Amino acid sequence: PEMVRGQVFDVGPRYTNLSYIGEGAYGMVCSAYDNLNKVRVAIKKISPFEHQTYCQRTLREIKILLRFRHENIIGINDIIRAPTIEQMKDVYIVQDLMETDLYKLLKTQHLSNDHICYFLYQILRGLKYIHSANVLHRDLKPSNLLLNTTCDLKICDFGLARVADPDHDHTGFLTEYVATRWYRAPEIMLNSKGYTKSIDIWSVGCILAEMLSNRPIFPGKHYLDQLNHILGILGSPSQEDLNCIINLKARNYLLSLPHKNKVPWNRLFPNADSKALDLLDKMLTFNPHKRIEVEQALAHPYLEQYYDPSDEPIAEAPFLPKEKLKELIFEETARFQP
Ligand SMILES: NNc1nc2c(N)ncnc2n1[C@@H]1O[C@H](CO)[C@@H](O)[C@H]1O
Repeated sequence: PEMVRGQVFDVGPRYTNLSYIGEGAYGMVCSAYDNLNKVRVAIKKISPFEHQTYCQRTLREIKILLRFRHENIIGINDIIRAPTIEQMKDVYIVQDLMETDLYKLLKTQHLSNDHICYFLYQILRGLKYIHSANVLHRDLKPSNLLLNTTCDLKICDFGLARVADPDHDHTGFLTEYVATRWYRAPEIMLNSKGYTKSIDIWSVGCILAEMLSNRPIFPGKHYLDQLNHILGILGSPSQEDLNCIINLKARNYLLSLPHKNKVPWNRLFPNADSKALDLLDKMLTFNPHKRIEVEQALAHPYLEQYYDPSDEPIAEAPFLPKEKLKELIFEETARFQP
């Protein structure tokens, strides 16, 4: 078997000429030559079977991506694993080879307003499909957005995704949460489990702000610090918005803070398109009930050059210990045998 960086990466004989790309949430990622389709591909090696939560994320990623079919969501082209459960220790997911991700791109490249507009259009177009399937991505951030050489954008990594459940979204103040801190909506720290679609719109708002300046807008250093970054820009929530927070611990925390004025978007982003900042304001709305939804965002004037609801498709239908989960992962990957 071909090896890379001292560890096994046996994808052959179909995939050859391996090249290491990097280390991701699951393990090692390489590019390789697909001898059948005569193209290079990306392959990620996943080794989850020791742990409930690892097997959880792997099953979510595989199940969702195999059911979704959308130009702005990465597909699964192939899955490589041993022929038997007994012999299966690793799973390799084969996907289209992209040129970069938005995290790497924003480290070194200034985006033109035309690129910002096109990227945001594609994020929202993909998210319209995700949300139409009743699925929440719950971890949108630049490193989960891949781009090819012609700047086609694909949403990746559904390992933290969930089916939306707005009737069970309420929780207490400072409830623990898993998704990435800088892209977390304020209500996560206050009273929300992140089971409603507005959680994803907040993340997209954060991504838009980061495309405008090449810096995260809310770079909190720890859990409650994240909220104090958000409030330092949005300012103090209104009485109406506080009245929507019935939980006393969360409400009284906000009431305990000195008054903070809103920082105007055009002061933070003096080079930005004014229509972009209008949409940014609507995505980064404190009250999740007032926050713009994905289909309204697509119809915003900023996106007028691209908006076409007939070309923004929706999903055909809405969407346990490790031993049962290994069995599920084995079952979910059977179609690629062999
Ligand atoms: N799962 N990640 C990933 N998928 C890729 C793909 N389909 N095409 C190109 N690069 C891909 N990466 C890169 O691998 C590294 C570790 O995550 C990072 O640098 C990513 O950008």
